[PDB]
Parts: sequence; structure tokens; C-alpha cells
Amino acid sequence: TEDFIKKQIEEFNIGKRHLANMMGEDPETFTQEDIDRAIAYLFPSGLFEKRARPVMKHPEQIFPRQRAIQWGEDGRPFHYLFYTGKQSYYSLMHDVYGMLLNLEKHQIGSR
Amino acid sequence: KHLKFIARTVMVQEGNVESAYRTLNRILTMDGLIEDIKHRRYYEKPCRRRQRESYERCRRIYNMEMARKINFLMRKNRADPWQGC
Repeated sequence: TEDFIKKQIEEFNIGKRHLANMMGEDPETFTQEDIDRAIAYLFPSGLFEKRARPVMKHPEQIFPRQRAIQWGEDGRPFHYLFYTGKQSYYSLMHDVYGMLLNLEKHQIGSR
Repeated sequence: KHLKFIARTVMVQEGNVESAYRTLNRILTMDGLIEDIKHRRYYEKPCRRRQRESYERCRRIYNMEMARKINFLMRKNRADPWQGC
């Protein structure tokens, strides 16, 4: 849930400060890349898969968005097309339809 | 006892006997004479004739209805006017 994600955000920030202190790097200027380097050094792992190795990232990157429940505390879904089951897909379809209507009213490099 | 050459006679046009014969055979088929000849080569018992005629009428009506339905619904084949939805 959103509160859980916020708690993970705080925990990750605190762990980032711990890592910055451990490596002696200025926590204020301590970046994600620096965190990456330090964690790699501190937890030497020899797995071939980049996914099977340890990780300490922001919760945003870490967790799967898992579609974010889609209904707030009240229980009202956020997306008006929510009950379709493919809310983002149908939102994009609706947007493209609107753009096509607008264009209709007015009037070897890629793939 | 009728006059000769007045019945089922077609004058060949410019000697295209092939075309004239094709026209004559078309005439015979349209009037059903070929049907009669090839059916009368043997005797169809009255029960079989009744069954065959009923089947032919049913198939004719079914085909007419199917063709009418297909023609009626063909107009909807036009490209989708609301594509993307």
C-alpha cells in the first residue's frame, strides 16, 4: 500500500545514509550510482544473472507497481475506465481517438 | 403431325455453328427439355418423384432465402467507420 511504500522510502533513505557513512561519502551528494558501487563491493556475489544478485534501490524501482490497488481508501477506483480491466490501454486508445478527431476537424529511418 | 423445322430450330449466324449449337442447347436447358430427356431415360417411381420434387422446392426456397439474406447483409461489410473503438 501507499503507506507501506512511504515506510520503505524512509527506510531506504536511512540505509542510504548508513551506506554513505560507512563509505565516508557525503550523504547529501551520495548518489544512486555511488550506492550501486558501494553495495557491489560490500556484497561480492558471483551470480551471472544481474537480477539474482543483491540489490538496495529506491522502493519505486525495487517493487512492482502491481497496478497500485487502483482504488483509494474509500474504494472508488482512480481511473474512469478502471472497470474495463485494461485502463491504461483504453485510456491511450481514447486519447488517440481524440487526436484523430482533432486532426480530422482541422484538415527507412524508424519503425 | 406438326410443321417441320419450326420447333427447336436456330438459324446459324455467319456460320458459327458452335455458337448456334450453344444457343440451341441453352434454349433446351432453359425450357427443361434436357431435364425431361435425361429423367425419362429411366422410370422414377411416383414416390421417388414426389420426394425429389419436395426436396427441390425446399432447396430452391432455402437458397433464395440465403441469397437474399447475404445480399441484405452485404452492405455492412464496408470498412469500419469507428476504427480504434
